[PDB]
Order: sequence, then structure tokens, then C-alpha cells
Amino acid sequence: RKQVSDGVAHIHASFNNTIVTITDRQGNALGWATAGGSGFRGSRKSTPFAAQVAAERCADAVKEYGIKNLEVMVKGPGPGRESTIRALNAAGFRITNITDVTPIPHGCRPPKKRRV
Amino acid sequence: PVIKVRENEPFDVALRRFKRSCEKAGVLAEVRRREFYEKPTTERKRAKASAVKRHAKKLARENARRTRLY
Amino acid sequence: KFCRFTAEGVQEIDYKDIATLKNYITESGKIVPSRITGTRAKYQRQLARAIKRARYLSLLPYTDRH
Amino acid sequence: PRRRVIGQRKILPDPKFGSELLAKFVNILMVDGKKSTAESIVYSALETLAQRSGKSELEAFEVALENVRPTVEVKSRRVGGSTYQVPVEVRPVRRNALAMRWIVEAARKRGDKSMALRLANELSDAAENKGTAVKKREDVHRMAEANKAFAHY
RNA sequence: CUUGAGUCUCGUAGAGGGGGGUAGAAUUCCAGGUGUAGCGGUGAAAUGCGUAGAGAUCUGGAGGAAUACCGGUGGCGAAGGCGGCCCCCUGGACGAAGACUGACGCUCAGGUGCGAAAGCGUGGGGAGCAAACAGGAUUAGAUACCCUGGUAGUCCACGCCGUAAACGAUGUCGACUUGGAGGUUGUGCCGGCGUGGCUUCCGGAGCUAACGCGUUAAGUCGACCGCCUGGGGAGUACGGCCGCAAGGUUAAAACUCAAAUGAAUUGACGGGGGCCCGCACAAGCGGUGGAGCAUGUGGUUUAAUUCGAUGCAACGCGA
Ligand SMILES: [Mg+2]
Ligand SMILES: [Mg+2]
Ligand SMILES: [Mg+2]
Ligand SMILES: [Mg+2]
Ligand SMILES: [Mg+2]
Ligand SMILES: [Mg+2]
Ligand SMILES: [Mg+2]
Ligand SMILES: [Mg+2]
Ligand SMILES: [Mg+2]
Ligand SMILES: [Mg+2]
Ligand SMILES: [Mg+2]
Ligand SMILES: [Mg+2]
Ligand SMILES: [Mg+2]
Ligand SMILES: [Mg+2]
Ligand SMILES: [Mg+2]
Ligand SMILES: [Mg+2]
Ligand SMILES: [Mg+2]
Ligand SMILES: [Mg+2]
Ligand SMILES: [Mg+2]
Ligand SMILES: [Mg+2]
Repeated sequence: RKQVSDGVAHIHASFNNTIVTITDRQGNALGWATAGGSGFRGSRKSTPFAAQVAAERCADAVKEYGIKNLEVMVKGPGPGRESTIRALNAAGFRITNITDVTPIPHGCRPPKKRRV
Repeated sequence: PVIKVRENEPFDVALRRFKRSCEKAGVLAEVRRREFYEKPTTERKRAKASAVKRHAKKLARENARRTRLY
Repeated sequence: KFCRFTAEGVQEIDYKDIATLKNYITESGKIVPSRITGTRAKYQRQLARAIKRARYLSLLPYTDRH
Repeated sequence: PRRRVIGQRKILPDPKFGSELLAKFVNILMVDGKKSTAESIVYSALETLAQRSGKSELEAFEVALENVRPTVEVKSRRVGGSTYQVPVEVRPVRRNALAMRWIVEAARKRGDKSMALRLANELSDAAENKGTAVKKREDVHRMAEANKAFAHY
């Protein structure tokens, strides 16, 4: 219901999926969309095109908040990193910032290597 | 890799600035290396194999300047 | 190259000298390799030792996402 | 082939309407090297197609091609044992080849008696997006949409 | 006696060791806010998690464990090994200028100590990972590989174990014998010219079965120690010693074979790599496989159903 006009787009790009969450600058999520929920399952889900469609729906899902400009925090290694940002600019948001917030331990033991 | 979209910069150049700033930090190189545990024995072998080849290529290139092909 | 600590006769790198120290950390707060700054191996160890001391005293940041 | 060496074969133009486009349609229709038989079928379908819409002999055949010509199709490709259908933009020459081929195979499996009429009914159906060829076109296009994610090697 | 060996003086570099403290990132969990339908995972899935509100995002808290960048065929240590930062205790190496002792040395069976990881005991701790285990797949089967979880364990203290491809598969000490390019750390004289320690690669003579080693030797020699005597049986049995155990250590024989083996060569092959080709795929058109008949074969039958061809490359073939 409430107007904001200043949001943050959190792109969570993993190898298997992309989650786009548009929050307000204090971190309260206004809307979200995922590549998996866009009609893409399995192999389709991990594609830059699917992550692009996720951004298109998250722009539509937070439409009634009247967001005019947006900061972009990209997290993760997945294929839908740069694909999502171009789709958020294409939607009609003015991108204020693009920052990487991918977590790096300086940490815990990672899982064992896959023998495939 | 923090990018501020400066005044009067189009998006495509600003996004190219972001990809370049991310590669200098090596965020994607660091993430892929940390997703699986690498035994200390193997992290030392790959370190040794990387040095051995970069040395051999430096040697095998230098004598390429000392040899003709035709 | 040109390790500037060998050219200026430095004896210790003095973590308090933040103006000098910030020339050897990247935009994200990471120590720059001596293969890039041309620092000599002796002073690079002092340089890294100094930077980690300044990071503890919050004179320098560990990361750019603090 | 592994070596490009495919200079095409000149093709004479339709004797009646002088349409290099329509000669290929006769060639696509032809069976057993019986070209005289095929031209009669094509000619008697075009006259019927023309006098059913009144437009003309030639561009009544052209407006039917428009509803059948594809603009994108999928090519097979395997990546991890599974097959990735990669959408690919059809080049202009193959757009006509597929349109003519779809029309003829759509016509051939129809219930009309004479192929001349049987073809004209399909060329008439494609004139308003109703026949099987336009159905076979939309089936191709939707698969190129469902597989749109894989537009990269 | 002073050259080998050591002592002293000044400094140098170092993840050398033991004790204590502390920092930031990240994972997990706990509580709360926003929010809504998926998340997760895979070659694809499913198990699993989620409308009892997950995942995402934000706030605060708890906890353990490891220290990104620096970081380097870099450093230190007898070896095993050692990596955030700071303090305390402590070992060794090295360099310069002398002074001092005056062969005090080298090696070492037995003996003593140290000795990765796993493992054992007692008491803590337990985030992440993960033998065992459970489920989902995959598969003919799948006691696996893959997925979702997950206990010992991994962490700490004290004790035991005493073994590793504990490898440079190269015992220690000393001397001598062309070079080149680096790394690292001292030092002398004027970026240059020297002189020391440790270390990486290449290469000469020489050596080697060859591969290769090559002043850090596998070269030329000397001192002492350890070990070997064909393959399997077998580092096994029995015995002794050691250990809480798991086991370690020392260590046979009968019997059996006529080889086992190392290095290199030429091929062939690889679900190795690279570059090419072919109706090999792809793009198309028409067929065969169904029907009737023709013809050949197999089989069966027969008195005989003459013999031959019988993957591709026999089967309208000899005919
Ligand atoms: Mg995994
Ligand atoms: Mg001795
Ligand atoms: Mg002994
Ligand atoms: Mg242990
Ligand atoms: Mg225990
Ligand atoms: Mg216990
Ligand atoms: Mg597992
Ligand atoms: Mg042994
Ligand atoms: Mg080794
Ligand atoms: Mg041995
Ligand atoms: Mg050599
Ligand atoms: Mg035994
Ligand atoms: Mg015994
Ligand atoms: Mg084919
Ligand atoms: Mg038949
Ligand atoms: Mg016969
Ligand atoms: Mg005969
Ligand atoms: Mg025969
Ligand atoms: Mg033959
Ligand atoms: Mg024949």
C-alpha cells in the first residue's frame, strides 16, 4: 500500500536458481520472484534467460510501491547475475548502485568433492 | 566490488565497470574454489603443477625465438 | 616494479602510516601482491604485518562490506 | 558437408506466372519426376484459389505463405545425455522451403478428392490461419518459445 | 700447534616450539520484523524443507572451528611438521670483526627420545564436515559412485598407540671436480664491484641398464652404520618382547613356479588430447521391417532333397 520510491534489489544467483527480492532500504521485503516460480524447472531454471524473467516479475510484483530508483546487490556465482541487472534497468528502474555482496569466509570446512 | 552509478553514465558502460571490478576482486574465482574441500595434499600439488608448467612454458618460449619454422 | 621501501631506506613500515599503507590495499581492502607493486620480498612481509595491525585498530578496513 | 561446395542448381521460373518462387512449389509437389502432372495441379489450384478470394493468381499464393513461414525453429543438441532443443532463427530461403513443404504435406493428408481442390482448400485455409500447416507453424513457434532459454551454445 | 670442533662479542631473517589473550569474515542455530509460494538438489529426478509462513531480506544474540588477501618450485624445523594479530617463556641457523680453548672430532649395534592421519582411554566441547547408518535415485544387480540427512570422529586436556608412497622411493660426516639463469637472507668497497648461508631449474665431463643425476651428484674418493641375495607362500605362522585393545616388532618353513622384474623400443588400443576426412551424422527424398508373390538361405522333411559360399566381406551367391 505504502509508497517508497527507493528500493534495493537483492539478486541471489546460485548455480541452480536465481531469487530476486526487492526490499526497501531498511531491508523489509516488498516483493520477490524466482526463476523456479517463473515456469522454469530443472535445466531451464539455471539459465540467464530464466533469471531475466524473474526480474521482470519482481518488477511487476512491487509495482504498486512506486519505486523510482533502485540499488542492486548481487550475491552468488550463478549464471543469472548480469542477466538480472539488465532486466531491472530494462523494466524502468534507475540503478543507483551495483555492488557484490557474495560472502567469502576469511571459515567452515566445505563439503567433499564430487566424484562424477 | 562496489560500483556507484555516476552522473551522466549510461547503464551499459556502468555495468561493464561492474563486471570488470568484480573480476579484479576475483569473486567468482574465489567462490568456485571454496565450494568443495581441497585436501592439503592436492592444494600443494596443484600449486606445484602450476609453477612447473609456467616455468617450462617460459623456457620453451624463449628457445622458440632461437628457432625458425620455415 | 621499484620497491619504494628499498629506495627510501625504510627500516619499519609503521602501521600507523595509513597514507603509505592505503597504497598497498585494493579497493576491496585486500593486500596487493608484490608481483604487482614490485615490493621486495623483505618489505612485503613487513607491509602485510603492518596492514593486519592497522586492520585490528580499525585504521584500515578488512573488507569493503563492513 | 565438411566442405562447403554447394552452389545451388538454377531453377527455371513457372512457365505461366513467371515466378521462380512457384517453380519450387511445383518441384516440392512433384512425385516420380512427373513435372507436367504437378504443374497442372498447381495451376488448377491457383485459379481456384484466385477465384475464391478474387485477389489474384500470384499473391494469393504469397499471402498463404505468410501464415506458414516460420521465423524460428529448434535444432537438436545433446549436452549431458539429455537433448537440448536450441532455438535458431530460420534463414529466409529455408522459411520458404518449410512453408511450401508444410502446405503440401498438410494438403496430402486431406479428405478432398482431387489434389488440385485438396491443395486449394489448404492454401485457402492458410489464408486466414485455419489449416493444418498454420497449426504446424504455431506448434513449431511455441516449442521455440518453450526452449527459448537455450539460445546459447 | 691451529686449519677440524667448540665458546664469547654485535646484529639478521624466520608459519621453529610451548603458554595465554584477542580480531574480522563466514557457516549453523535461537528470537523478532517485512513478505509470499516455493526452496533445495540433479545429467534428469526424488527423498527432504515450506502456507503450523519456508527460502529471500533485515535486526539482535549464542556457539564452535578455521585464519581470504599477503602467499611466492617463499621461509623455518632432525624428521613428523609449522600460516590472522598481540604478549610471555624458549630452541636453532646465519653473517661481520676479532679474542679464547687447543683434536675436545666423525660414525654408531644395543639403548633413549621425537614421530602425519586414523585409532584407543578418561574428562570436556561440538558450528562445519563426515566413516557407520537411514532414505531417494542410478542400475540387470549398485552393499558404490550421485542426492537428502546424519553418529563416532575431526576440536581441547592428559595418557597410550608407533605406523604412512613417514618419498628426494636417494643414511650421516669430510674433501675434491667445467658453467648458465633465478629465488631468499647477511655483509664489505664505490645502480656498480665483491664476499657468505640456504634454495629452484637447465646443463658439461663423468656415471648409469636406460631413464636420468650432474658442485645440493646417482661424478672422484675416505670413515662408520643400516640393508639385499629369484617370484609366490609372507612381513605370513609359531615363539619372545611391547600395547587397554586395534595391533606393532623380531621372524620361518613345507610347498610351488621357471620365471617374477626394471628401463626403453615398435605397434595396437584408450569411455586421452589435437587437426582432418567419408551419404558418417545433420538437412531432405524414397525405401525395407506389415501384405501377396518371386528368389536364395536356415531348419525340418525325404529314398534323395548333390556339393560349395555362410559377420561387415554368405543368403537373385558359384548357377
Ligand atoms: Mg553438494
Ligand atoms: Mg650421530
Ligand atoms: Mg637402533
Ligand atoms: Mg589424531
Ligand atoms: Mg578420544
Ligand atoms: Mg570422551
Ligand atoms: Mg555424504
Ligand atoms: Mg615402514
Ligand atoms: Mg614429498
Ligand atoms: Mg623405504
Ligand atoms: Mg639437470
Ligand atoms: Mg605379523
Ligand atoms: Mg606374534
Ligand atoms: Mg539421416
Ligand atoms: Mg515383406
Ligand atoms: Mg544348399
Ligand atoms: Mg568340397
Ligand atoms: Mg558349408
Ligand atoms: Mg570376402
Ligand atoms: Mg546381388
